[PDB]
Amino acid sequence: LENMKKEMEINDHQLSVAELEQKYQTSATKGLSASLAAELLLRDGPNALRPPRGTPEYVKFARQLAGGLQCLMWVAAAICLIAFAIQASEGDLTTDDNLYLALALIAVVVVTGCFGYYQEFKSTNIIASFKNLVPQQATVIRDGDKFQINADQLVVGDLVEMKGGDRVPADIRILQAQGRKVDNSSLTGESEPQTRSPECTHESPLETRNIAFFSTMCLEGTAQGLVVNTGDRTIIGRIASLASGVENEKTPIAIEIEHFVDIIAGLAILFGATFFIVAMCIGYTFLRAMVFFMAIVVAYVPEGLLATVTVCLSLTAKRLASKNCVVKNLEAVETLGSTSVICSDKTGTLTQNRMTVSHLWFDNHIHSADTTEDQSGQTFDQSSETWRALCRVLTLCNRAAFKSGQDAVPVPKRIVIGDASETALLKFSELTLGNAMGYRERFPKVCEIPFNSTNKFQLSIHTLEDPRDPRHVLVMKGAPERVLERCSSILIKGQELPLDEQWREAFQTAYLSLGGLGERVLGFCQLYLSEKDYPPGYAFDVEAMNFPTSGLSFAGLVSMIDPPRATVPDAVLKCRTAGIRVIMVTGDHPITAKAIAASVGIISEGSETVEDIAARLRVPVDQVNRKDARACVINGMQLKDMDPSELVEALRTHPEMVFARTSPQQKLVIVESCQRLGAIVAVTGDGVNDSPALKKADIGVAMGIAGSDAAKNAADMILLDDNFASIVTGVEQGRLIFDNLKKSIAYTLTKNIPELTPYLIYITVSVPLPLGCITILFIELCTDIFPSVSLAYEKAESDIMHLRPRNPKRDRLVNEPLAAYSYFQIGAIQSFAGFTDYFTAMAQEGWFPLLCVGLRPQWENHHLQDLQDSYGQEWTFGQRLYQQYTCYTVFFISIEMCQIADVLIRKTRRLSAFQQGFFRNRILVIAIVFQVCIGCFLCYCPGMPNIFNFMPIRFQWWLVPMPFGLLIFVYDEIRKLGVRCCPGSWWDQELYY
Amino acid sequence: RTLSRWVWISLYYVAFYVVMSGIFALCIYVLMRTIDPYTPDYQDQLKSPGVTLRPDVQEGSINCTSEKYFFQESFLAPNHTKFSCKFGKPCFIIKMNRIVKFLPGNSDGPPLYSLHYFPYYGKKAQPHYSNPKLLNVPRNRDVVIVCKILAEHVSFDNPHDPYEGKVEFKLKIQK
Repeated sequence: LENMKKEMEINDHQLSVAELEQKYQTSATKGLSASLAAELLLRDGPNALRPPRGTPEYVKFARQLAGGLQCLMWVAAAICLIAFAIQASEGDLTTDDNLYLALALIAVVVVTGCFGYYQEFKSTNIIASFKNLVPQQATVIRDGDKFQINADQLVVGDLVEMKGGDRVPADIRILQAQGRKVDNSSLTGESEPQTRSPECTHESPLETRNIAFFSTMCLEGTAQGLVVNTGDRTIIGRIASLASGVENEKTPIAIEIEHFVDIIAGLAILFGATFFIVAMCIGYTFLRAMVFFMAIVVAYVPEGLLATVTVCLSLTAKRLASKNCVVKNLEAVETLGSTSVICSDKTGTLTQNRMTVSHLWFDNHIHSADTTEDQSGQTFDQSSETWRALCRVLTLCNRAAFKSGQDAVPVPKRIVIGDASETALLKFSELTLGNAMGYRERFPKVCEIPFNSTNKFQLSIHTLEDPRDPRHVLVMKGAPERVLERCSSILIKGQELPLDEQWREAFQTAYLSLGGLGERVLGFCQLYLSEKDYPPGYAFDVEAMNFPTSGLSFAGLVSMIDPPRATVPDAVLKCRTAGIRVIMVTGDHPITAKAIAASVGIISEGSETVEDIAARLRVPVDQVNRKDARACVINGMQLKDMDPSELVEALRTHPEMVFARTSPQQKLVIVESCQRLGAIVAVTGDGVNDSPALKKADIGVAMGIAGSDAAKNAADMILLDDNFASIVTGVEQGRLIFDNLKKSIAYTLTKNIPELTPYLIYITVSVPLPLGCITILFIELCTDIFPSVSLAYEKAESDIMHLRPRNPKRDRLVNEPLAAYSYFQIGAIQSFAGFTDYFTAMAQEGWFPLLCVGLRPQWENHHLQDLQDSYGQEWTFGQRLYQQYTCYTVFFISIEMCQIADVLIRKTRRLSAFQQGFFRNRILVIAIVFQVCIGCFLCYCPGMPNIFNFMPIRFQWWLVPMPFGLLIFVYDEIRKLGVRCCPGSWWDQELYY
Repeated sequence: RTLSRWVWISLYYVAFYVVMSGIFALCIYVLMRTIDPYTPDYQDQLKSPGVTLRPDVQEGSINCTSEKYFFQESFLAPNHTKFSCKFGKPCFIIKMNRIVKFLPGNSDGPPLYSLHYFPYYGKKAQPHYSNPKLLNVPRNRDVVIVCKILAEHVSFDNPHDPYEGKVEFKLKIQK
């Protein structure tokens, strides 16, 4: 399947022209026969790519319904519904109870469902991004005569002709070309035009001049070439197939949740069967033991949980959007908090993807211009007389012009018409000099000899602006060696000086050096033409050297470089502090890639690749211990050859890696290599060449503006801003929530125990049911909701960036220490709080607790209007029921009172309420007040007696759980203190989340 | 799952649940202190008396007549047991649900309490304290009947405790 696509291509550029036909069954001059073109059409198929096999029906809604969690709620709803159906066996109360519960469950799955399904309904789309560019016709030669045919018709063997402007229809072997240039950015990510000639330039097929690739567009010139490959078979076609057809998989948060549901179920079963068996030994048939087991579901399963996690995830995502960080998926909020390594594309990601100027040599000194977009750097030199003279030639001996109508946009940002080197000079001068146009105007261009291929140099003759001369000035530029050949003198400072052999090499030095920077160099000189020889009028001949070309005054040298985005070197540093490995992966050449690597902080001071050391040592490389090199830079042509085990070692071996000149399949390979290690890898990229890797990465991040549609589709996240620094914020939004979520789990779970125990005691003790099904739903659906959600607001107890990424396998979101804490300790304190209120209401009523035992049959007995309390009085069915209902209400309230404590304690794992300040979280405090207020409402509001069987509570009743609440706050607070004091041992080991 | 260290668990809970079954019981035995032996803190629940019946759906003592309320004194132990007054076509018997210190107030179909007893003193105060027919023409059919009690003190809750101050039963007598 996909695996073959990962391998690099193998070709036929070495083959002779004649040989290629022989293989093809084609005629070079004439082209395939019509008959023969058809055949081959059927044999092979169309010259069309296999439509994006990506279409997940709107039926996908149904995917949010199931999950693992929603299941737990489904099975639970289904168990309720069964129970009901079993309660069909007689005339039952469940019309309010069991059917109501099972419907509530289903409804929480559905709602939660919907909600999820929306926050996600915003994304996807990839094939349609690719299709956004989708051939039309081709001109082919068949039977000696050319015609334009539907592009699908093209087959291997035929003759195709392409000119400047057209898109290469298929993979082609160039047989004939005049002055043709192509754009191969689809392959390389690099736009500058590449020659196409008939002779094979290199071994690599991607490199050779003789091949023109589909998904590429002939920039200029004209060519012809034989179709080697069609449709899926072309180099890019393979890339296409090798993309959308990807299985998205599970997120870590999603995994953590799944892993939660297992534990929870784990308990809900264990207990639920245990209560089948314990009820058996008591006096309960298969009729009754069974109804309990299923009964044991709701108490066990937090109905409110799914909702809370989502609103928590949604709430956090909102903060990030505020951040100019859009998140397509809710699950995406967390993932960032577990990125070990980042594989970053260089151009347009790390860098602005915007050529510029470099340095300068003059005054026998090397100068360094500011390359930055914002031009944050400083001013190298205004002073020098030489500098101006040099500026003059740069502005004057220059064709380029800025496009009209962006005086709005900044100089380095505006589009210029002209070659890159000439634009670089214009921008340079326009920035430090003032308007270029100015200078042009002021020194009108008489005549000039455009940059020839043979001359390797471009000159101009201008009337001098200085009104006292307006004599003629000669300015030229071109290959540095050529400009020197052409000079007698050198403008050092203001004044000319003989060009001795000493300067000849000081120049030769600079030229070498700048040229080592991986910069392109140009030489500059000018000549104040003798006015005797040239009259004001004087006519210049561009055709034949009227005027002097040799013995000119050599002004200076102009180099260039490349830069990144402002934020990026930092953002990189932050990530590294984060203990994240950053790995460059770029299509670009190695000299450039390494330079940027240094610039950004991918490669740190001191680091060294074998070859650097190599070179400082003065020693051959074989000689150099590999292990001495922390850093590595590997060309794609070398990476091709290597095994994936060899890749794994390189990866194991080096802290700072740069893969340069990599193909899209190689980027993919690196990532996979990364993942094999078992690290979580963010790929950040801008280009179509980044697609398979972005699509591979645990999280693909794409640039919003620069980014090609392809990258955007392929990605999980879009940096709308192209603000790399965002990536840092994104990683800091994947750790504060993960923890805050456990707090909300512990909070929600703790109340489960106060809900469970009353039903159990009810069976074991044979006492009147202390809490009802309805009462439970008010806690889970009403009261616990705000407080649970509110936990998301919680802050860091420590500097979170400082700790290492979580080992996904070892540190789970919900762990046994949470259960023990929620269930074993805190929940248990909660339950007694509830039970107490129970006893107080009945006792006050005339039913002392000792009398309570064994009573439920009489109490429940509908027939007995007679039930005698301890005092000796007699209560009807309804009467004592009202009291019981009051109990259900008070128990409900007792939990909310104990939930206040739980809320407080839950706010911090390590820290003391005092340190944190339970106080700052406004959302949480709001939870206590609204929570209470909901309870009071349920109690006080009239009609709530019938609708939810909630009865009014005396003021006294409110207090019962108070000592319980307070003990919880103390008991936890103590414990944490203990945990701070000895980090090493026991409390932390058992209890620490 | 530890090695060795279960002590530091097993001994833990021992004197921590211990501490917690010990505070809880702590809080109960305190509550219990602040209640009368003879009278509950709230009477409100029982507020209107309900009516219940025998059916299923002395001497010592004092001789008495049909009069006003007999006050025994306060509800205190300083006196010994307060003295209580003496007392086909089925026979159903109705009583009024005992409520301490409550003085009831008084000073077609198909075919079909003396004040001297109150106030009831309550069990602890009075142990053997006794609280105070369908001759019908039809036979061999279910008959729905409702018996109720009257007073200014008495109230009925038709929507709720159908018991409250009233009965509802279906008699049948198959001869």
